[PDB]
Formats: sequence, C-alpha cells, structure tokens
Amino acid sequence: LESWRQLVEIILTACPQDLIPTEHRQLIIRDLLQDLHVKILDDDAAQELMPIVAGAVFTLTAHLSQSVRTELKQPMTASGLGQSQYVQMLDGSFAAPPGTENISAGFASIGDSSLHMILRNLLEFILKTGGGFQRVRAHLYGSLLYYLQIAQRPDEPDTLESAHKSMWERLTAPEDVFSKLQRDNLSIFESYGTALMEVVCRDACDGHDIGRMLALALLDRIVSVDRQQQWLLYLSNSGYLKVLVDSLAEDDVVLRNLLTPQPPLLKALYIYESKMAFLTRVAKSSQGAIELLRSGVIVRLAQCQVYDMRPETDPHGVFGMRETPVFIPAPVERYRQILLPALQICQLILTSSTAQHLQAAGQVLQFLVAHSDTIQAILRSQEGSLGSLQELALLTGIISKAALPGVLNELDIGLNDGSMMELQGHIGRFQRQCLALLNRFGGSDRLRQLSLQDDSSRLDGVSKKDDMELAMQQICSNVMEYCQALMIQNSPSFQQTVCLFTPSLKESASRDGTRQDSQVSILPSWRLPSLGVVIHLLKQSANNFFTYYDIHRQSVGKLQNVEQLPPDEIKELCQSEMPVGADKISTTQKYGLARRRLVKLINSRAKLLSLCSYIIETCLYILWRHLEYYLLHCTTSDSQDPVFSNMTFGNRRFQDTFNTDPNMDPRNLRQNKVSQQDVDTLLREGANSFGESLQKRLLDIESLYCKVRSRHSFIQALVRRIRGLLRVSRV
Amino acid sequence: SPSFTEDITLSAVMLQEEDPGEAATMSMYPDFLKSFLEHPSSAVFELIEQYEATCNTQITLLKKIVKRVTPGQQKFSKTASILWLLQQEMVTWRLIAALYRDRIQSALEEE
Amino acid sequence: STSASARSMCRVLDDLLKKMPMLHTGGTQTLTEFELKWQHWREECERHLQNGTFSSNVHMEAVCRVLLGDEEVLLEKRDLMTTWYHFLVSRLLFKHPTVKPTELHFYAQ
Repeated sequence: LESWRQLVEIILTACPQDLIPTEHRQLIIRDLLQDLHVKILDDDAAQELMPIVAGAVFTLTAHLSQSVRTELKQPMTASGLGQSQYVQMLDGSFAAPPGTENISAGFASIGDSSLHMILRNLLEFILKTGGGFQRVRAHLYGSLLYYLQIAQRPDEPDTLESAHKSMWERLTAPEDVFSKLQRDNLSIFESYGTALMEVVCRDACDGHDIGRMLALALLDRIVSVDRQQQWLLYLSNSGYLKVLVDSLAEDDVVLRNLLTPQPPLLKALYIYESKMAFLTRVAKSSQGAIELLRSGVIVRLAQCQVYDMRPETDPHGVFGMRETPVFIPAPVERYRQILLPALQICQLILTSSTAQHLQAAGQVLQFLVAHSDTIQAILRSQEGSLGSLQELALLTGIISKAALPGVLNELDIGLNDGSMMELQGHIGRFQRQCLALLNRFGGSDRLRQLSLQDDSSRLDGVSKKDDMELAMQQICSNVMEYCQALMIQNSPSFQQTVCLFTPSLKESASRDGTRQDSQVSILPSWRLPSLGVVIHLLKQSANNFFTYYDIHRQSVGKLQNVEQLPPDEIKELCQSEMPVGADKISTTQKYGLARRRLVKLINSRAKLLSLCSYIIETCLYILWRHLEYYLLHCTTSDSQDPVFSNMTFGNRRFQDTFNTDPNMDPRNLRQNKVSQQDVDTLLREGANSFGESLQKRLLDIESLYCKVRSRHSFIQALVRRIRGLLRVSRV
Repeated sequence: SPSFTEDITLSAVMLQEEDPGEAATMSMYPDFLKSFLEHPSSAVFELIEQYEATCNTQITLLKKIVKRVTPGQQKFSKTASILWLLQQEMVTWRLIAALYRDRIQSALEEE
Repeated sequence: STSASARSMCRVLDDLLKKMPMLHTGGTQTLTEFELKWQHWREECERHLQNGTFSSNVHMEAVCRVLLGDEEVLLEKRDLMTTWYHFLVSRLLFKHPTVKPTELHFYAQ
C-alpha cells in the first residue's frame, strides 16, 4: 500500500496537467475514490490500516482539490467563456465580470452528485472510527480541509464608483450550490450531533498543534456558513469554555517563561495563537461575546501578569544586544504579539456588546489602567515602524470608546474620592496622549518619511506603504471618534463645556512646514493646542483626497481596459505581483493576475477615500462646535459681554495648588484665551486661507457619501453654519 | 426598536442565505390567509387595512435591512428592485381600494 | 441597650462587622480589592477608636487591638483559644486573611 500510494501521488502532484485531459484526470480520481471508499468503508484490515490509508486520503483529496482548481482555470462544454453562455443553469455558479466564468464551468463540468456522495463516504468513514487515533484523525481533518478548500470563496473587493464585480464570493442567493450543499452538510453535521462535535472539541482542546490548526480551520469555515448554532449551544452547555479560559492561566505562566532570555521553541506561542484565534471565532457571535463577558474574561486577563512585562531598552546596561535567537523576532515584537489578541478581543466585545457595553467598557478600562504603564510607554513612544502604528491604532480603538467620563459616571459609582481622582487623572493622561497624537502624526512630513521607509524591498514595499498610510488614517479617524464621543457627551452642558483648542492660524501656517524632524514637534497637550491643526489636517486631507480619487479613477480605467492592454503592460503587472510571468503563461492568467493587483489596490484606495471623507466631515463638526463655543459663550477681555462675561470657560477650576511648569500641567487644560482682537484676526485669517475653492471642493466631495449609515443630511448644515459663523463675530 | 434587532439577526442569516426580498415576500401570505379566514367579505375595508399596515411593517423591515448595507453594491440592486415593486404594491392596493370604495359610497350617495 | 455610654461603642462595632470586606468577583474573584478594602477597614477601625466612638472601654480597646492583630493580647486570651492551631487561624484571620503555603509554615512555627 505504501508503494501503490507513493506511485499514484507521483503520478499526480509532479506530472504536468497538460499531457492528459483534466476531464479524464478528475474522472479517474473520483473513480479511484469511490472504489477505495467501497473497499475501506467495508474494511480490509484492523487499526493497522487507518494511519496509512488516512495519509493516503489526505494526499488524495489534496491532489483532487488542486486538480479541480486546475479545471477551474479552463472552460469546458461548448461555452465557458465568451459572449453567450448556455450551461450555467447546471450549477449554482453563474456569470460575473472577468474571473468567475472559468470557475463556474469547472463545477458545471463535474457531477455534484459524485462530490456529495463521496464526501458522505468520507464522513461516514470518519464517524464509524473510534478515539485514540489523533494522527489518523489529523489526516482526516486535513482531508476535510482539502475538500472544502474547493468550495471556499475569497473576500470581496472594495469599490466606490461601482465598476467591478462584488458577486459569487458569498452565499447571498437561494442559488449558490456552494451554499446549498453547505446547508445539506450542515444537516449531516447536526445529524452526527453531540458525538462528532464532542470529538472535535476534545481534539481541539488537547490534540496536537497541527491537528489543532486543522480543527480550528474546519470549525471556522463551518461556522462561517452555519445559521443554526448547535455547536455554540453545545459548547456553552458543556462548559468547555470554562476549562479553556482556565487554561489561559497556564498560558500566562508559560509566556512568562518565554519572555526570559533564550526562549524555548515557538510551539507554545503557536498554541496561544491558536487558542486566541478560537476565542476570536467565539467572539464573532454576539451571544458568544455575551458569554465571554459573563465569564469575566477581562478579569482573568487583568489578574494575569504577562502583559505587565515589556521588553524595553535603556541608554545604559547590556541593552542594545539580544541573547534571544536571531531567527525569532525581537522580544519586544514577541510581547507585542502576546498583547495583541487581548486588545483585538477587547475591541470586538466593545463593538458587539452594545447591550452590556457598559460592563464591557468597564472591564476594558480596568485592563487599560492595569496595563497603563506599558500603554503609556507605547503612547509616548515615537517609532514610525508598522508595528508601533498598529499598536497606537488599536490603543485608540480601545480608548475612543472606553475612556469616557460617562463610563465613570455610569459604573464605579459610590467609590471613594481617591479612587475617583486616580481614575480621572489616568483618563486625563489618555486625553493628553490622544491630543499629542495629532501633533505627532498630523504632519505631512510623515508622508515623505513613510514613503521613503519602504524602498528597501519593492515586492512588499507597496503593501507596507498602503499599510502605514491606512494605519495613520484609522488613527486620525479614531482620535476623532474619541473627540466626537466626548463632544456629544458634553453637548447638553452649558457651564462645563470647554473647547480643546484656541483659535489661531499662525500654527496652521507653521504645521505646513517641518516639525524640527529630530523630535516631532507637538503643540503643548496639557496646554490646549490650536485649531490650526484642524485646518491644516483638513487641507492636507482634501489634497490627498483629490490625489487618491484621481489615481483610483485611473486604476479603475486600467481595470476595465485590462482586456485591451498589450502583453507587455500586463506582463509588467504580473511581475509586480509575483516573481514569475511573461507571455509563456496564458493571457487569461495574466489578465487575472493584473486584475487581482488592481482589486487589492482599489480596495486600499476606496477605504482610504471613505475614511478621509469621514475625517473631513468630522473636521466640519469640530469647526462648528468650536465656533459655537467661542463666538457665543467665551468671555472677552476687551469689553463686557451682555450675559456671556458672567459665563466662565468650560469646566470648573482646580482647588489644588500647582506651579505653572512646561510639562504635564492639566491645570492649563481648563482655560481658553479669547479676545475680540483674537476674534477679528481669526475671522480675517479664515476668510483668506479658507478659500471658496476649498468650500466648493468640500461641497462637491460631500455629495456621494453618508449612504452607508443612512442618516439625514448634517453635512450641508455644518458647511453653511461654519460659513455663517466665520462671518459672525462675538455678540 | 426591537424590529431593528430582528433585522440585524435576520440579515446575519440572510448574508449567508438568500436575498431579503424573497423571504419578505413569502412571509406575507400566512397573514393574508389569517385575515381572510378571520374576517368576512363585507369587512373588506378592514381587511385592506390589515394588508396595508402589515406590509408597511415589511417595508419598514426591508429598508431597515437595505439602509445599513452599502447601496453601491449590486448585490442589493435586485432586492431593492423587488422593494420598489413592493412600494408599487402599496400604491396599487391603495388605488384599487380608493376607487372601488368611492364607487360603493357613490352608489350609496346617488340620491 | 443596657449601657448608654457603651451603646455608641456597640453601634460602631456592629457597623464595622456589617461592613466586613468580602470577596470581589466580576467574573473572577479579586484578591487585590480584597486586601485593599480590608486595609481600609482596619484604618476605619483605627479612626473610630481615635474619635472615641470605638474606644474608652477596656473590652472595646482590646477588641480593636485584636482586630488589628495583637499577639500579647491573644496570648493572654490563650484560655479562650486553648489551642495553637486556633492561635494560627486567629493570627491569619486578623493579619493575613490570604495565606499561601510559602508562609503557612512560618506562621505555624
């Protein structure tokens, strides 16, 4: 059997497909599969067979998966490509813009009956097997992976103008034979019921690393199509979640060992990664997140000490040289990977925990305050590396929703004033860091720096540039989320509402230049920076928005004209995608490769333009609220306002005595400096630098969005009211 | 609004299953038959009110569904087309009911 | 009720015993808040004694000393304990309510 197997896979995986018609190839594959299922489902030996035949089935379904994929690149019948098609009624796969027509033919060619019956054969062979055969069952899980690989679909593109396909990568149809066979197989799963999922749960909890990965992938793809949740119900009923969460206590200890010099092999890291991915799959469900919150997961994480230790260097000591393996990343990177899943699950639970998001955010802020030291170090760390940008982005994702004084007003109530003041002092630390974030990375020189940082390797340099650019985009969007939440919360107040900025365009002009790029210039974040930051960022965003808008339009033109392009440009595009190409490969393959590059880049630019419009409109909101506060409520030092000079600036004053020092003074956060001369100079500077060209650009840009969240127009209100407030002075 | 929540969960199912429009259409018929059996053929006006109010609730739910997703996607174009057909179904129901109730009361007022 | 002067003393003691810090579980029991609130309770007992609503009587002062942990008073009260394991459990209850085996041997010694 060893020889016969090795023979057949040497026939398959190494021989060129071209020598024999793939129709006959797959036909023979399924014929062999049916006959072997006959023989072995009927059994021909005892336990001694399942290992060897299980590896056989492993590689057989591997070869069949990739071979059916080989047919997926070629049309069969009289029409699988071209102007007219008359064979698509034979399958749940149908026509689409270039790419899906060749795929649909590959399944309309094959007898779905044979596929379904043979996978039945697999599954029944599986279910009659007993336990204690972990590597046999590993072959089995991988075989199931190999089959469902064929039925797997990729992620959808991101389009703005709606000029490329967004169909048949999902199940959104009564059709999609993919989905219907998935439903049938879901029924067979539930027919297997408790025993099968008992087996898979035990195998995922105590199995072997590879088999754990196989089981996790199987579960993820099954859950991605399940709508009946028997699995969630049973795992909830059985308390597997309890033992799994208690295993995170062991995760903490092992990772605390791993942080030491010369860490052991990465298998423990892989184990913790797989556990965290499983918990992410859990949190995907709203109910799963509910039970995660009910279990006090964040409490256990806070009681764990692993994130408290962070590899950080000093200008002294033996620092500057690692005794850890050079083939593994930096220990600081490893700690980043350690802390990352906790933050991911936190941002998922805060988003999906809307009903109990009060308690979710309370636990999240407990996590933050427990780990604020490392959090503060990351906030105060100026790196420029992709990892650091992701760190700050996810930190802001947590803070913009969690670090709200409303959460302290709704929970933690009745606590002592010492606890209140410590919590609020940390909160103010977070606002000051968030404010300094804009000063650090709202500048334009970051664009040049990050564009130059990715010229070392051009294969992934484009991806790196897009990643850092998008990361900055979410960071901007996200600090703005924090600001908007704060402003909405403080809106009903009329004596405790202060504006974070002071009016000036001197700093607007100053920021357009360099920030003495040895240390990034920051306006004083304990002393309330200026609206010049807002206007400069808004103008820069408008410029870059026209940039990415126009290049996106041209890229869409290229994507639609890819059929008309000559061999050389498409060859260049395929070389830019993968280090293999030229005209020896099929023209269709070349078109597909070029189109896939264009799809990913269009997705990047579309996300960019959408979020940039977000920041634009939120900048409008900022300008509106600042103008409302200043022109209507702030006391002026050049005259006596009618009823506004009796109105103090927002928030009350400290009773604690401090000396004005140029570092960490929240006492300066409480005072705005407003005068009539300031108002006049600001109005003239706005009238001059806020050109009608900029206004028309804003108005024409804001004429296509807001459809996703579908709330009635506020955009024209902000634009017009900002325009009026610019022409309206102090009363 | 709870209806918004059932919209969210049915849309979570409906992204992995058929388009919302066909399910919404098929959901109405049992209410049709319930009203027809519980109500006589002289209370046709209250029966029309039942159709209208309930199928307005389905319009409510279907726009609740379609509003949150990206409309620039062609997946929802067919569902939306069926949806505008549903609004035309409103207007057809309203038009027939108005014309023929007007005819009845005109026969009444022909004094 | 019997002693007018000791009535305030008894009320203060009863309030303290009513506000004994207990376990703190938000999904997982927290020892940290536990020892923090126990220390704050000890501080409150000391402040009550200093204010005089928890002092001025030999019994109440002895009770407060024992609550804060007072070895010589316990050893004088060796009659009511009568056993060194009771001595150990009293010592832990009154100074180290969260004990580890690493310190159980020291305390037993």
